[PDB]
Amino acid sequence: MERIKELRNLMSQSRTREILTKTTVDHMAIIKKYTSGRQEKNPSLRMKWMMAMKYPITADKRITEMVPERNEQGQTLWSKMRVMVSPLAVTWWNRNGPMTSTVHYPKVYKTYFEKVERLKHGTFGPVHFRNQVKIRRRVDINPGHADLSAKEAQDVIMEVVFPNEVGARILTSESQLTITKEKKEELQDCKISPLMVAYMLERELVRKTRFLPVAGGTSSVYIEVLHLTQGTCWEQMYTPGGRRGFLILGKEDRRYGPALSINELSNLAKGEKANVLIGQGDVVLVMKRKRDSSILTDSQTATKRIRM
Amino acid sequence: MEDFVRQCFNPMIVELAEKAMKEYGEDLKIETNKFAAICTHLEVCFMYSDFHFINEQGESIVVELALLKHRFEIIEGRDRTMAWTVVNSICNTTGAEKPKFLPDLYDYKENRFIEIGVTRREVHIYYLEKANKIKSENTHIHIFSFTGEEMATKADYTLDEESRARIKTRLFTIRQEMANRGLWDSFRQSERGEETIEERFEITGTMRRLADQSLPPNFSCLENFRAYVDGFEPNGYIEGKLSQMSKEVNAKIEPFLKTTPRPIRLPDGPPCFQRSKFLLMDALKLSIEDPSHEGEGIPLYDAIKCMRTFFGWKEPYIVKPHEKGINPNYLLSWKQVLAELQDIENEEKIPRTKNMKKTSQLKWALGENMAPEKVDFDNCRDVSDLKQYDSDEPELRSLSSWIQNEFNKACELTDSTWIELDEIGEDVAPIEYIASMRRNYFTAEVSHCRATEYIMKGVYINTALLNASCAAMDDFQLIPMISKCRTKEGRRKTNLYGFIIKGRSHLRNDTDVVNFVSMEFSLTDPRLEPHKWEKYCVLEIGDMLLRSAIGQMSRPMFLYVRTNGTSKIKMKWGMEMRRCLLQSLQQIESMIEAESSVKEKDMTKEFFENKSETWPIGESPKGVEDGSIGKVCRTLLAKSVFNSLYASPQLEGFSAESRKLLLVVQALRDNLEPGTFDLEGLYEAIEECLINDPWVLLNASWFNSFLTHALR
Repeated sequence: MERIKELRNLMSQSRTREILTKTTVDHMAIIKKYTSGRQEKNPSLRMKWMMAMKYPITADKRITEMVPERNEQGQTLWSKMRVMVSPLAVTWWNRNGPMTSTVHYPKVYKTYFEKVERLKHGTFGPVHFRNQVKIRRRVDINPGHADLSAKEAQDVIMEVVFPNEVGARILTSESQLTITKEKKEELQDCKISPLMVAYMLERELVRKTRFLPVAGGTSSVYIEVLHLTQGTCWEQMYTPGGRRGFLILGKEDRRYGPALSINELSNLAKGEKANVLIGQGDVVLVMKRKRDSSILTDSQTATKRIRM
Repeated sequence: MEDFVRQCFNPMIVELAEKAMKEYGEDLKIETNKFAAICTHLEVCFMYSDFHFINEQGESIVVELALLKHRFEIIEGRDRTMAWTVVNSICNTTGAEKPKFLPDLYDYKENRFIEIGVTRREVHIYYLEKANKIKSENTHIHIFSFTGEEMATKADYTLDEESRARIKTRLFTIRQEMANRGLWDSFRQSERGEETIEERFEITGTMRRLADQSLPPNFSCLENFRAYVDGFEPNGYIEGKLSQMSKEVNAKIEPFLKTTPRPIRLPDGPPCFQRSKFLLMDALKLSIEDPSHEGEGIPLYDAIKCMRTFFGWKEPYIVKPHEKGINPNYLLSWKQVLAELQDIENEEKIPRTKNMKKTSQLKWALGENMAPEKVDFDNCRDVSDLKQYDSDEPELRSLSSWIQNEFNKACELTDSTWIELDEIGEDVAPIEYIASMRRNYFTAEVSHCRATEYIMKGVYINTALLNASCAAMDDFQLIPMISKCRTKEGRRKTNLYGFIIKGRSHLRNDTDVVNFVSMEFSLTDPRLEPHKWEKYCVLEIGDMLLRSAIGQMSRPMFLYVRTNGTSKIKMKWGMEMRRCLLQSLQQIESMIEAESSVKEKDMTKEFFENKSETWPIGESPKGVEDGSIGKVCRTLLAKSVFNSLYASPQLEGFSAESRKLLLVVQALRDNLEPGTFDLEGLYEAIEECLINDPWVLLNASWFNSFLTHALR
């Protein structure tokens, strides 16, 4: 309601109108970077000045019926002119407030939770003072996941986090990676944040390497403790310790009814064809498969048609 | 890109495209779009005629996994010769005529040729070129697209929906995952009709004319220069040019011996004067004597409570004129400060800050009436007595003996703490133990130094002045000078130094200046060194009782008044003085590590707890003296503080040139046979970076004193 009304009056002004009309989706990221280039007016001093005044934080309406206006001492926690609140409200919430189960946290931040387990189950040796030479090679800071490349990691992330906004590939193949099943089953009712979950999943699932001047261990577990192991003239020894087949026929037809969403293709029929919205705006006509259409040796059998 | 094509299509399609390129006479590195176009065309052609057969009864069926007609024969997998031969054979056995170009495929069901096309633009325009290229003959044309479009002649697509859907989905997927990696734009903007062009770029105009005279003098056209460059072979040019150069161009080395260096020349003239923001060696404090542990109030009330603890005020009077200005204005300013501090009680409500009344003497002191007026040049073109600006050669001043006294006093120990750092986590690794003991020793040695007091004073004063300037912009606010410390037995103490009166502050940028006047207490008689105080006015204001020894003796009390104005940037510069401790710790640790790198073991023990080791950091008519590690640590801290408090480009230049000279001297002392090319210019640089600053003069004297001992 609000978004469509805000879009309506944006069409009244022409200067924005050809911007909307002449810009394809693929060029959106080109537009997004025309914002600004000058903001750093001594941020530390600004923060110090803002922390001196009362009500420096912004919050939503509902905090009015979850936190009292005054505490036992007699100090105001929020004021009416989003509403303005003070850090005393945050401390009060940390002291008195509703409690919820935190069972999903270890399953999302597990890549951080493995580091402490590695560290506190460790032992140290002696330190040696000498001179040494450090060489360079490719080092893996994120090990990633085996049996998974960079192409399908993004596919898994999109399938798990944004099931309704996938299109073309992942929608026409006839398969299902195993890890997707467990990832969907475990996060059945996780309500932390889509973006945070996506970022953590990419961090713990996608591998990436860099260049470092390391003169010690090469494995990934020896990289995050590089600041503790090496030095200018000293060396410390340490051990870690421890979705069916679909094909598109064309664009939307006006004789086949309104288009439907990805999650509403489950019902379908035994061969009906219908319009569907896929990707970031595409609308195509699809209809399921009466055969296999696989990638087996048949593709090579075309060699029988040549070189007789 | 090549790798995308390698990883996308199966090899069987791949070897044929390479053979086609070799037959055409092209390359795969220079052009790549044509490779993708040929691969896509071949893939579409092979997919269009697969899993299709016709029964003996004439009907066509689709089967998977006996001897039936294939209903299609491939021509595109063969080069021109046998393609023409098979086309001739089939048209002879069927009675067909030679169309013109090479068709794509042949269908037995309809007994007619088919051509297949794939386009990157839309189908409607691309259809017409094929339609008017082949006319008045029987040849079907089918055109696909990368976005789901398709079109054939007479709208009779002789194929079921499933195969067309497969082809369209393959095209949609290849386009979709091509555009993701960043290759779709160049591929789309590469079809100029029915050919493929990599790129295009021409000069063609004003750029050509501009490039014409951007060449060596013996050329007129860019093409001729390019042709000359392309056919270049080096025969003898460098040696021939070198053989005919005069011998006065040379770099001769003169040896550097122990009798070569000479002392640096210092300027001569009138003595220098103090120009610091707050005086350092001649300051006292009015202690508040251990306020309550729950007391946290406004600095104005703390200053008032500090003031009420002193009795002995008298009639103030001038003891040293400023010789430039009016001293009765200073007297009236001090009296007004006292009166407006005393007259607080005539108010029904107690204020938080004090705004001074705008009086004539205060206005003169703050310079609010000496503002020049700005008008356009047009009206005042005919006026006389007009000069460019204050472009005057700087005066020359000599070196006095008070900066050395200040430096000597700055390295002593006090009876207070002046600094308390917070805690960190417990240590486990041995390197953590080594770092902890190093930093604990360093902190213990330099905790009670005077430089820490100077740092705290500067930080507090600058922060308070910046806050006052940012808060009030059109008022004459009174700003006290307040510091805090801890006593030996463990009681918090607050000290008051003086007062600062601020003018008008309307700062839009970081360069605008704000004026103020400062008044400070002291016990030092100015009549011993009149030349040191040249920008100050000194008053006698009272008498002080001293409890030293038995009895009570009285000494006069003096007030120093000065007018100044610093900057907005330099307030930020003064708020960061805690970094000097970090720099000194870094220097000490660097020396420790450098020494430990040779004797390959840990040297943190032989440096601190050893008491038989001495370092030469002193001088006397006897010779060179020695000191302990704490003394050198305090010396380094004081040097860092004084470097912070006396910034100037002369310091940078002198530091650079002296570093070069010291490196040369050290190389000489190591028996490495050093040498120079021009020893003089380094010197004239050293003297030309020696104009006025007393700190730089003291550094130059220190360098001379080091030189007179380093080679003797």
